[PDB]
Amino acid sequence: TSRRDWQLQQLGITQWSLRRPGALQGEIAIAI
Amino acid sequence: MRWYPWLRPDFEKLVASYQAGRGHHALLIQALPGMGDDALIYALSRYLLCQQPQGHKSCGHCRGCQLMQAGTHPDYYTLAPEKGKNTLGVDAVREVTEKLNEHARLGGAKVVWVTDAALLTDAAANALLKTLEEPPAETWFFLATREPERLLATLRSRCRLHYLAPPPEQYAVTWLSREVTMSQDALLAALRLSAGSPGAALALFQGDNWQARETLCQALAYSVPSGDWYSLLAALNHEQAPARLHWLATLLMDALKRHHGAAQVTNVDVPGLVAELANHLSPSRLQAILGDVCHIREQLMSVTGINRELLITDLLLRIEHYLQPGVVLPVPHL
Amino acid sequence: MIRLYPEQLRAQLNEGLRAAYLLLGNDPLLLQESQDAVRQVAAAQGFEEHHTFSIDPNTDWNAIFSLCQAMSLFASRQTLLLLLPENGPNAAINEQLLTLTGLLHDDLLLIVRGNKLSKAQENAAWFTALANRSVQVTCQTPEQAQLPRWVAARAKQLNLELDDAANQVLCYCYEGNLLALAQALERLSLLWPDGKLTLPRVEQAVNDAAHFTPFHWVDALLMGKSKRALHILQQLRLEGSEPVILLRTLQRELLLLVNLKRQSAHTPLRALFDKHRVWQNRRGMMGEALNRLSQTQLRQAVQLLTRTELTLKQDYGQSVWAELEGLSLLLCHKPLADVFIDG
Amino acid sequence: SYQVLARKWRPQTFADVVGQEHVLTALANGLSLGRIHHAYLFSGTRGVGKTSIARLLAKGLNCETGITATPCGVCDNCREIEQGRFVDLIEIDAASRTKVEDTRDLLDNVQYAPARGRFKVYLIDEVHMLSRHSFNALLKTLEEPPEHVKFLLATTDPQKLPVTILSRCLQFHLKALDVEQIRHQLEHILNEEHIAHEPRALQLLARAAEGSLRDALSLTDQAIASGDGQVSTQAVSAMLGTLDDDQALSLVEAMVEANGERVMALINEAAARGIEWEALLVEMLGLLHRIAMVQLSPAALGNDMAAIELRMRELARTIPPTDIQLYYQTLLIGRKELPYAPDRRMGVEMTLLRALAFHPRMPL
Amino acid sequence: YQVLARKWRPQTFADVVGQEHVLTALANGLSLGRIHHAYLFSGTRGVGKTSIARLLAKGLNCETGITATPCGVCDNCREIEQGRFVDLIEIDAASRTKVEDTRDLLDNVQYAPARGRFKVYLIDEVHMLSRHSFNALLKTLEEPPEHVKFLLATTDPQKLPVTILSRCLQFHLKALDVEQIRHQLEHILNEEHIAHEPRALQLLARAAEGSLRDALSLTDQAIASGDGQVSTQAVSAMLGTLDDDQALSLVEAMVEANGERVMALINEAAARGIEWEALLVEMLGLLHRIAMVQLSPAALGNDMAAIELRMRELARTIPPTDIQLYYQTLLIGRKELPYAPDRRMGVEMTLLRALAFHPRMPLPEPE
Amino acid sequence: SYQVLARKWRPQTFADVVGQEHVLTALANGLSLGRIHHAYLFSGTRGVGKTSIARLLAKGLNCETGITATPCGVCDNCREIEQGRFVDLIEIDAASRTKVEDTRDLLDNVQYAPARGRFKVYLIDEVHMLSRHSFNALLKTLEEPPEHVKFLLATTDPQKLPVTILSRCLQFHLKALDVEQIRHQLEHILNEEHIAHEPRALQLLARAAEGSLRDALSLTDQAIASGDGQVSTQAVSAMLGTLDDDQALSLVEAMVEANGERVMALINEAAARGIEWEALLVEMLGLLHRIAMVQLSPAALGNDMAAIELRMRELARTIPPTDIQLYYQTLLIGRKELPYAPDRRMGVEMTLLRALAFHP
Ligand SMILES: Nc1ncnc2c1ncn2[C@@H]1O[C@H](COP(=O)(O)OP(=O)(O)O)[C@@H](O)[C@H]1O
Ligand SMILES: Nc1ncnc2c1ncn2[C@@H]1O[C@H](COP(=O)(O)OP(=O)(O)O)[C@@H](O)[C@H]1O
Ligand SMILES: Nc1ncnc2c1ncn2[C@@H]1O[C@H](COP(=O)(O)OP(=O)(O)O)[C@@H](O)[C@H]1O
Ligand code: ALF
Ligand code: ALF
Ligand code: ALF
Ligand SMILES: [Mg+2]
Ligand SMILES: [Mg+2]
Ligand SMILES: [Mg+2]
Ligand SMILES: [Zn+2]
Ligand SMILES: [Zn+2]
Ligand SMILES: [Zn+2]
Ligand SMILES: [Zn+2]
Repeated sequence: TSRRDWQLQQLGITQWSLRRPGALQGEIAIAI
Repeated sequence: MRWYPWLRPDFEKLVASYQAGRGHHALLIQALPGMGDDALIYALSRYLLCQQPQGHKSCGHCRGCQLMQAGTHPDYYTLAPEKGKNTLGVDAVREVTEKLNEHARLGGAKVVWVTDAALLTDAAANALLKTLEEPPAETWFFLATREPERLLATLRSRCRLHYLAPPPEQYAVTWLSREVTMSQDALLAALRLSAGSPGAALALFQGDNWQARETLCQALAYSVPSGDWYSLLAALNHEQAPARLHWLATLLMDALKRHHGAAQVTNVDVPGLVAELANHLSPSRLQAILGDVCHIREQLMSVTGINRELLITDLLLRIEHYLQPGVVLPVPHL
Repeated sequence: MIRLYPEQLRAQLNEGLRAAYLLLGNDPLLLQESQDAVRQVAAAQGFEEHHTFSIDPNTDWNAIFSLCQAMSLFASRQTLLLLLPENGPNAAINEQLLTLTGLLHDDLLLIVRGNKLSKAQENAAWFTALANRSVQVTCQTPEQAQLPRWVAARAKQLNLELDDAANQVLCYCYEGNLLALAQALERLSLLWPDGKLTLPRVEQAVNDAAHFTPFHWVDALLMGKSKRALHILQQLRLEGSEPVILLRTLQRELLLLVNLKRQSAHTPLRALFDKHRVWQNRRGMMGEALNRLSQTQLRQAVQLLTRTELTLKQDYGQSVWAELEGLSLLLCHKPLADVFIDG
Repeated sequence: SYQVLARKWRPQTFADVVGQEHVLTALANGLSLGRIHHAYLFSGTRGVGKTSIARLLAKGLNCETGITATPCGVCDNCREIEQGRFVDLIEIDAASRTKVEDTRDLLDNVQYAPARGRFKVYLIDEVHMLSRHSFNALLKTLEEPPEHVKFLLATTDPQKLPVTILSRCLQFHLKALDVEQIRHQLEHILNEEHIAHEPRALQLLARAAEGSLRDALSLTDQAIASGDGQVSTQAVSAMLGTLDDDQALSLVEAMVEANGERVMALINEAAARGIEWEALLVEMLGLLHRIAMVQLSPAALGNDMAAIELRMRELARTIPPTDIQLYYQTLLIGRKELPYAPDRRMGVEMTLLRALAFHPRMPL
Repeated sequence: YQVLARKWRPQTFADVVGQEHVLTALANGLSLGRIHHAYLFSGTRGVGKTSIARLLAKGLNCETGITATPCGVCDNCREIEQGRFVDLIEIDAASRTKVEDTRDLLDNVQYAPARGRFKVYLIDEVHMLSRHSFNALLKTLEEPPEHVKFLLATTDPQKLPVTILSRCLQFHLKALDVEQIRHQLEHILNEEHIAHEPRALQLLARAAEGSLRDALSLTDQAIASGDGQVSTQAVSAMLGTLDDDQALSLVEAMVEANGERVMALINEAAARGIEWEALLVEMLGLLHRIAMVQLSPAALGNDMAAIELRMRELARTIPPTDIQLYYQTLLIGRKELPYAPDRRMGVEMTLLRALAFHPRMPLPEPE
Repeated sequence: SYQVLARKWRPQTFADVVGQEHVLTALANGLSLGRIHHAYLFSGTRGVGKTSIARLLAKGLNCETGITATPCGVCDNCREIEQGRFVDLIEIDAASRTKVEDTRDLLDNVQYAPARGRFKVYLIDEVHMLSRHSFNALLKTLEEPPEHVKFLLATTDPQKLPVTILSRCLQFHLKALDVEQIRHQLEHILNEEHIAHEPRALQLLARAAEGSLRDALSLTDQAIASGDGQVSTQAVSAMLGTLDDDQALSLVEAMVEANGERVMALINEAAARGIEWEALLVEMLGLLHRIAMVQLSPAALGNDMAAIELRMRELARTIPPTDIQLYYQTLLIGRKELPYAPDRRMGVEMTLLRALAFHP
């Protein structure tokens, strides 16, 4: 796995990724 | 209640303050088990309750000395858990507090001794605070504990701390060899297993705990190659489970240190077992097993009414599962 | 001492009347019927005076002793009834009963009610003193296997016709509660004078009032009946049983199963059963359990049981019943995706 | 004044009782055939008609015409029993009188013959509150009862009584009144009272009653007060929304369908009243666990959740198991992290947002 | 002199703030004449259960008649205001929880009222009664005498038996919103002739949650601190709340991934001596508010209007994943704060950790 | 007979207290303006002066001269309150009077008028230990007390009190005392007691106090007892087990280099010398924080540390910040779990062994 992901796992920080982006109602502008 | 030689200096300090009147009304002694803190507290109590002190020692013939010898001194109070119980309740603390208000029968000092402050419940610890902060005149409190950090912060802040340092390793080894006959390696291993505190090693040797340790070592030696860790249940399921779990954790730590490369190991009398453990297990699995063993020992010592057999069986099955390839290992976290 | 069942009590009473009668069991209906029969026979013999007392720590034994010692001007032939505690007699109760048995008279008829006595309770001075002049009637509730025959016989003696479906419904709804079942039969007879009890008729006037014990739940888990296990667990929760008792009862059998599964790799099952002192009747069900659960299982179950115990003990949580339901489904062959096992 | 609906509409005849046929028919047959037991016990939920049926039976026993299941209602005995002034009917509130000394005097009256009735009826209600000595005295009285006395017992906790007491009385268990019968009774009462109403309001009130007629009547009185002498759908819906306290299931349903606006509205409604956020999270976790168990086996859901059975069944049938597991894990993490959140409400909102839109990344 | 909470207890139905549905229902019931005999009031602390109960008692026992608008001037109204009315029996259930007291009370319910037309029992904290006490009230509560009324108030309704609940009409009071609390505070301060500022009142209203008693207590504390005045600076000092501008600037600096600005802000805060745990809490709150705004445009409240536009900018630029990462990092930092060598050291280390794992511009990798 | 410094130096006037300026100003303004509440609650950490301020307020309320924020300290009421034998000041120890019966008995006597003073003050200490029934019984009377009674509450865990109780009283939060304030107070006390001292000893004692003045006084008393009646830098350092030499720097360097043998040898030497493990962990955490700080900006390095600059800069340049964060997290975890390990040395060894694994 990626080094940064392993380090975050060791630090105990969980990473969240979008699953249903249609739920959000606004100009998120995630894509650039 | 043996009087060990290394208690000579510390006593000569503490009593000196009581001779000058510069004595704190709440003294907390930090010492490992088997260090003889109880003997020191008893000597201080005998000195305080003597009606005709001479030098730094009680006369031994006054009425106070006779009552202390008989063990029926009205002004001496002891707070210890009941015979069948394991914790000290709040009712005893309240009764002692209410009894302390009235004057002493013999018109002298009043001494209260808490056998172990770590066994106090939260309610008892909170109830003791007001009495401990502003005790009545000519009242002295003595408390003993292993880890002051486990005590309540408010209770801790009201006491004067005194720490007993274990003697040097060579002196302890010589004293143990004088007391009991055994090989040098066995004495050194027993001393190191007890965090360097003499008397605890003597307690291990005088009893049958050494045979139990040998049985556990043989069982682990059989289990490590085959991989059947369940068989250790019979060697661990006992009323003294925490000590055997500590021994197993020490063996695992020694194996891990040997893998990393070190000159000192706690278990110096069993090189073969630690060598086999290092050879047959990887560092990550050793760390995971050590963490699990420590956590289970803490749970057994802390939780009240927990079932020993179920916890040990679950631990052994979990270790066996961890030994399988491709299994995610635990990671420490807050 | 004679040993009898409720059906033979009337025959024994017709044969003759003894000095003391012991009624031990867990079925209120049978105990009440035996007591009523004995008291009716005694009244026929000329016992028109009856006294009842409850055995407990706060008991006035002086009144009982005075009753035994004192005579009667005209109302002789006294009858005394004792109700033992649920736990059972203790040393103080043992010596009190010994003293009472010492002061026994031909005109005093003694009856005792209570739960079944153990070997320690059986081996008592008072119990042995009555051995030569006592008859013990055993009143145990029949199991589900023998229940339908009992229901059919009881309906027959009341001049009623029960269909098979009606009998099954009655057994299911009133399992372990014979008093409720008898009252239900009486109410059905009242409702329908013709006595024709069909399935739709009985289904209207029946409610769920079953009674169970943790051993029934463990047996259901061993057999693998999810519906029965869930129903028993719900009934136990409604009653108000202590979860710790269920946890221990399940733990014993689960650890036994784990050990047997581990050591059965290179050993026949019969030898293991003999070595572990498994009762002959149970050896059947245990066998099929070992043919339904793998080594991968019986470890997740142990982990879940340990987690539930820790939550109950240190966390004082209230979700113990949900974890019990999850474990019950796990023991039966179900997916149990393990997100709820925390594995 | 207008009196209270619950008090005004006491069933004064066997025909006025709603449902409970399996009990009324048996009692009528027993009275007609003369098969009368010594002791009767009535059990059931609150507001199902135990006391009403007991009073009707007592009236029927001591009617001037005779022992009949259809009391005339016009003779002096019937009027006195209805007004509560009948000498031979002794009603005992066991809850108020529990000590043995109080019960002894009442039970010692069985040694006197009836004054103006065939039977001397004792109606003991809330009998489960008696003490052990009172139970012993009652058992001793019941062992040898005079032929001219009857005992009627009513309680909601029959398991509290000793088995000895239970084995000497015939027990009747009353059932819930069901939605349709409650609605019909409410419609009849409102028509008799000349109160305007609509079918939807009656259906909502009956559904909210939950098997109790007294609850239905109390809700009807409250709705009439809120509606200013009229029962309307909007007024009843608003009143029920005010008393609504099932935000957990609504939040679960809104979250499962990815409707953020509904989730925010439900959070605001929950915050309007005083609620514990951790309790709400625990309730949501329990609901998710129950849904998962129901998916594993249909028998998991019992009779304890009869009120919300349909919604739980629909959720179990529709939602895939994987989504349920994901939501359960997300809520577990949220509960774990709640103490360190800036605020309890903020923590709950963040966890609900994560469940709605985000998915955690697991190691390896 | 007199405490504001005790001085400003409502004495007429017009003085009650909010609770429109309950007041409307009570007024309709009184006007129509359909009066029950058992009322239960539920809600959170300091919402006006006791006040509404006393107003209902005044309406029932007023000399003019049974009306929804008590005069407030006759002898009965004044005595009820002073708590010296004979026919209003107020029971403190929290103190008298024993069944003996309940039996003594029930033994004297059939006697007629001394002067009023009704005898009103107001039982407070009824959730503390024992099980026997609860079961002893069932029959009397179900069928009381004609001239007896029961009023019950509690904050924990679910502890009552269902049998008790089925016998009474239930009214659930709802927590008050910020606008109503602020308006009430403005009115009270204007009547008291005390200077005030809008921002101080807004802060007090937001800090009081939905309880008016808490708002009045905070107002008294602020008046004491401000020496006869309610000023925004005094209230801010009392509540220990830092300016939102500084927290937003710190968040923006963290997002931009410029360590120098973050260190300068930390030094500036240390010069004043800003509480560090409060700083972390404020940053977490700002991040949560940004996430909520991303979820729904209307999530943002009015109190943040002064910075609203700025917030929106972040909602238009920062991906949700970055917001979640920052929130989680700050939450972990707060979790580990107590065990750090120093609070300042812990906060600095947390910010350095956040900068190191910046999604876009991490700190330079060593050669 | 002999009284410790903590008991002897209890403040007896509003001007004798250290810090807590906001609370004192609020109380003085309230007393001067005549706006006196009937329910005061004091919250804060341990040994910050909650009981002292409560007693001062009680003394000010019942002073013979009048309701003033500056009690005379010479009238009969002030002297009796100072001696703790004033009839109208009833002090309750809630830690031993948790029973609801005691609370009911206390409340039954509120109708009686005060004996001598103009107010009857109740000072409930450790109020967080009362049972739920006690709080519920209090609620009603606490809401509307008679005109001649006051309630003063002091607690260290306000979270445990129900919200209903908190809503009825004015709350005052006491901040933890700063290091400078504690040092100044200790210096003043020692000067008044005529005891020799050194600035560094006072600095170390204040740092070890951790915001509690009672703890500072206890440590000072221990140092005086163990230092032949004199406070000296060496005595305090020995008592607290100060690291002094750069053992922590060498240990962290060995850990970073992933040389297990060196780390174990250093740990064995430290154990033989008998140092405090908590101090070692704290020093290592401080060094890691400083190294992380230097990476962001070279000028961040302190001038007082101008003896190991080369090694610190080498570590900062050679180690990425992520590894520094990992090591900091590992040391924090080790510090958290240290008291729960079988031995302190065993816990330290476990932490170091876990940290040694973070190297490719
Ligand atoms: N089966 C029923 N038919 C008609 N009304 C009923 C019925 N059950 C309850 N009620 C109504 O509910 C009110 C209270 O019932 P109650 O006698 O208290 O029953 P319980 O004793 O089970 O609580 C009565 O005034 C009655 O009008
Ligand atoms: N709706 C309201 N309108 C006006 N004042 C209120 C209201 N609710 C609470 N208060 C204020 O709060 C104080 C305490 O209210 P209280 O009677 O204790 O309510 P509860 O019984 O719900 O705690 C009162 O003195 C009153 O000034
Ligand atoms: N603000 C302060 N000013 C001066 N001394 C203080 C202060 N706070 C605490 N102390 C000292 O600490 C000792 C104990 O304080 P105490 O009244 O117990 O506070 P708390 O009630 O918060 O524990 C006192 O004898 C006093 O000498
Ligand atoms: F009177 Al009921 F259930 F409330 F019988
Ligand atoms: F008096 Al309250 F909630 F505090 F009703
Ligand atoms: F910490 Al304290 F009284 F000793 F509040
Ligand atoms: Mg009833
Ligand atoms: Mg109130
Ligand atoms: Mg204090
Ligand atoms: Zn002597
Ligand atoms: Zn008639
Ligand atoms: Zn008026
Ligand atoms: Zn003075």
